[PDB]
Amino acid sequence: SGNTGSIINNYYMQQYQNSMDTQLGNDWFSKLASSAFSGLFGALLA
Amino acid sequence: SGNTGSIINNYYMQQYQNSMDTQLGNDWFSKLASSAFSGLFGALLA
Amino acid sequence: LLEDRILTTRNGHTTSTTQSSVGVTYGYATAEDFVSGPNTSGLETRVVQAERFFKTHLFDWVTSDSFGRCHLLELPTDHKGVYGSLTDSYAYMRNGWDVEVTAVGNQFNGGCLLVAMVPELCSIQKRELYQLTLFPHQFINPRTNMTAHITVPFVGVNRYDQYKVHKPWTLVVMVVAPLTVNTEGAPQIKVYANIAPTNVHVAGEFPSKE
Amino acid sequence: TAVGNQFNGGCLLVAMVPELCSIQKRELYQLTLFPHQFINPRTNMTAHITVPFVGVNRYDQYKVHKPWTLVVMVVAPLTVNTEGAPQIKVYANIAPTNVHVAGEFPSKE
Amino acid sequence: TTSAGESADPVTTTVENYGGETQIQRRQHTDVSFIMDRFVKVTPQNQINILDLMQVPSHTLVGGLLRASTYYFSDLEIAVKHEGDLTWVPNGAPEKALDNTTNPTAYHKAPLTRLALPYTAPHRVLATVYNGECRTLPTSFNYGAIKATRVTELLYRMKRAETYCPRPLLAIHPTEARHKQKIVAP
Amino acid sequence: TTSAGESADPVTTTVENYGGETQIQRRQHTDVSFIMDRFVKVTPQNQINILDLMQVPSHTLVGGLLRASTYYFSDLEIAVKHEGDLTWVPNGAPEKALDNTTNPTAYHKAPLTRLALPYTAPHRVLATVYNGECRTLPTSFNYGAIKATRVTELLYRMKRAETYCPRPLLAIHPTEARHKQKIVAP
Amino acid sequence: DYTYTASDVAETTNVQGWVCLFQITHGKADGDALVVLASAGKDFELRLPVDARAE
Repeated sequence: SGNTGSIINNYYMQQYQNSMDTQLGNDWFSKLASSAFSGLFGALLA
Repeated sequence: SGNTGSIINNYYMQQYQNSMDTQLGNDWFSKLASSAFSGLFGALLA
Repeated sequence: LLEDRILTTRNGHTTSTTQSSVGVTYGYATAEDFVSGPNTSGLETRVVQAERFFKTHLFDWVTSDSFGRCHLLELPTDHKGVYGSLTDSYAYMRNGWDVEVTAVGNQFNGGCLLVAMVPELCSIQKRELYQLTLFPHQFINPRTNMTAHITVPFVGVNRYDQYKVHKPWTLVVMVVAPLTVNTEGAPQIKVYANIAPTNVHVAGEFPSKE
Repeated sequence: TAVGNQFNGGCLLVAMVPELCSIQKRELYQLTLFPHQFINPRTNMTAHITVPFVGVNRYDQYKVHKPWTLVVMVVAPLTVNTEGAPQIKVYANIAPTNVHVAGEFPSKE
Repeated sequence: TTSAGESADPVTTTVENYGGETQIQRRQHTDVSFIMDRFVKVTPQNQINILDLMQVPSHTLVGGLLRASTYYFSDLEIAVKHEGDLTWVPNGAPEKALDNTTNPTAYHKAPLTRLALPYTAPHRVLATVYNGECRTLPTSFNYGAIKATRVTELLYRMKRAETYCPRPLLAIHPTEARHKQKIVAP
Repeated sequence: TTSAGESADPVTTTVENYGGETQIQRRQHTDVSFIMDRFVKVTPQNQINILDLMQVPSHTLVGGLLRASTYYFSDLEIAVKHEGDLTWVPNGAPEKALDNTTNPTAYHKAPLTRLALPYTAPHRVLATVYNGECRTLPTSFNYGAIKATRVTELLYRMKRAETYCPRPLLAIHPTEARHKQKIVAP
Repeated sequence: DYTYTASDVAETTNVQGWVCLFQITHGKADGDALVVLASAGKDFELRLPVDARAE
């Protein structure tokens, strides 16, 4: 997903190639950038 | 498509092996050569 | 303390925004009359690239100017851009005007300017200034606003004009009440115009000088 | 246009060549690879070629790059014989097509 | 557009305001994963090297960009030129462990050893800056350590990187009006 | 056939005009992709080489044929013999970048390095001839640059090539009636 | 279609033009500051990563 480009599958299990993530219970700057105001604010003329 | 002749598929994705083309919005000499007049122009006799 | 009367005018790739708006005065009509008549034989064309804002200083409103002090600007005026070159390439043209006049001091100034677009203004008499409001106009009054905006169509005895000999419109700015500065006012106000030709049509292409 | 009359002989090749940073002598034998037409007095007096915009860039800065060169080349020398015109002046009549502009300059004011 | 500038809500105007057209952008080269995922050289110690990403110089692309975040997470690859065999030990190991070969030891094979290593810290994320002493960073902020008879080259490559809370990224300050450079030209 | 020769519409007569028979042709060896797609040697500079296809000599098959087009596009492969490690940097890089190893650097592995590189110019196509100064070609016309302690051999191979607008392709001019050569014979 | 983010030492005139900020007039704003910031627009795009010393 970063800079990787092999089409075939890894020879090693995922549990050996990477650490495994656990859960408890572009996220913020993406939401922030999408919420930007892109309008006008006056009355427009022509 | 040029000078390439492996039957099996590339190990790397296409996005790594080549640049990717984008679109906006033998083409001319092929059309030109196909349109060549190959007739006669007189009246033919025998 | 300051205001939400907020307008953006866009003319071509140029825009102008004021936050002290008051609105726009449309003079004599809301749209241009027929741009294609018999006098150009269908040879006229629109040139959209000239429809955009150009700028000129008009005068500096100072406390010594009194009622009746005037500044006139005949239109078209010198233009060093594509509208200006149109007048050297075509024998006949017509366009209206979108006019924005600005006088910025601050809200602690007092006094009042009248800005008007007058047709055929071969100069004005003093008593006639009391009736300048017969022409398309707007006031600039510092406690309220800083911008006057007037939009006017092409007018004239002829459907297309020869601007090298006739000027159909004159912008006039008149002091109706003298500027006061008091202790917080700006000490004088420079008056500037931001003007765009509208609907410009040309006909009758000239030779070059080559 | 090259107007003399039909009693002249000889032949001109007119071609529109892109990026023509000058030509060598042997390359003139292959000028017909470019869009072209001949003018040959026993047949015609006008050559007409229509060509689109070309270049490594979709819009150009003509003050530094010239994409097209019109070239006229004598392929066979003019003959006048007894009735030909004594020489032929060659004139071009050219129209820009599809002109698009972008990026407005300030004035000099 | 005008807006209230005191507020901090982002305002993004477009060229459409005066008649242009916003084009399409393809932003995969500024994707964090992608851009952090390449090797960067560090100058090694002769024998014991603790694996600490803050060793990559701050002017490099990876050092510049790692310091533009305050918390990060990644797995790691290292490529090492060394004499002898190379032992790695995880975060929290006694330094003496670096001499016991049952800890991941890679036997010398010319010309270098490339290794994939897991994140091993006891923290849910690590940080490039930590306000405890105020320069020094907690000693648990590391990916373990390596040792060999001599290590000659050490390169780090961040895998699966995540960054949180952006921090200043500074260009060269030009002395003249533009920073000018000789750019590769025919 | 007779025709109007002033016109430039192509006329292709066949042997059928006098009773022969046109045969079938197989033209894959004059396909542009195919024929441009093979390596050609250039003489290298010792250290910095900018990757510019106009370095291949004009008498070679690939140089002769590249100059027979005015605009072209391709990706690139290079094979390089070098001492040290080889760094490539894309089109538009500062020359100093050629010393930073996070830019694609290939570590020496005998006997040579073969690399696949993308087209990287900011233009939709490049040109073999450009009428700006009239010899010199804009500096953006390149595929980046490489550097190593010494580079000894450099070969270029065009991939996926496209050519637009043909230009003169000249043979040897013989001095006698036929250019005669010793042809490989038993 | 793309431009260079660096400036070549050969390029004496700026290749991509100028931005020009003017004051048309002011009423008693002498000495007041206009502060200016810059941000990326909707279609701004950076491509072709390069590491060039620099910080």
